[PDB]
Amino acid sequence: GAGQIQVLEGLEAVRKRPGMYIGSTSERGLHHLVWEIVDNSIDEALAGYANQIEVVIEKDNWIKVTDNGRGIPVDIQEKMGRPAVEVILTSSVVNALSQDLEVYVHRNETIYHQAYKKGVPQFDLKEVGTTDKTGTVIRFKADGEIFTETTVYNYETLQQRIRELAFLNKGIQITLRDERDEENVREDSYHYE
Ligand SMILES: CCCc1c(O)ccc2c(-c3cnc(-c4cnc(C(=O)O)c(O)c4)s3)[nH]nc12
Ligand SMILES: [Cl-]
Ligand SMILES: [Mg+2]
Ligand SMILES: [Mg+2]
Ligand SMILES: [Mg+2]
Ligand SMILES: [Mg+2]
Repeated sequence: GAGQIQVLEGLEAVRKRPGMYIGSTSERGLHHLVWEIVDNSIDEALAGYANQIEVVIEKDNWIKVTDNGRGIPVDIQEKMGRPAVEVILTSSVVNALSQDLEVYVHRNETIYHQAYKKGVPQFDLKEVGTTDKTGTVIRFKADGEIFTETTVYNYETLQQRIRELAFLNKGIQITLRDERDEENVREDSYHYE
């Protein structure tokens, strides 16, 4: 009960003063969404559990982030009575500030899925398939109501920072791919020693 009320209030808080959370609602804050997700994958590699991160700019400026870590856990929490992944994603700034967000978890030889709008789950987490891999996929579309200047990402901005992050975090393979124009797909992949 109380825990879920505090999630809703957290969502209202983020969406009311987004600049207080991501710095700005300009092009800078739009790209900050990517960094918030990529940092969580980087943590999972530094913990010893992932070594590959993929960032795709999809049609209509969805972003897809994929890592080969353990998979965000799906076990039910004592505190929230909800799957752990739902708790982690409902308190995410990126989810609060996205019109839509999807997660796919590969864990327990199972694929789990949940979708959200403005941070609100659209349906309970569900098993959708099977897998012999572990990791996590997050796809989101920035909310144009928040990001009033632009919701268009800059490949070069993303490329520069991805290359910095792979240089800093040696051993992680970080790939950027732009699929916005299906006729000309660009990829850069970074992997330092
Ligand atoms: C593309 C997604 C980016 C991305 C996020 O935004 C957010 C969380 C993410 C994580 C994980 C978080 N917690 C994890 C874990 C897994 N297993 C155990 C265990 O004990 O087995 C455990 O304690 C913890 S994985 N990975 N990636 C994430
Ligand atoms: Cl689990
Ligand atoms: Mg963070
Ligand atoms: Mg962390
Ligand atoms: Mg983080
Ligand atoms: Mg490596």
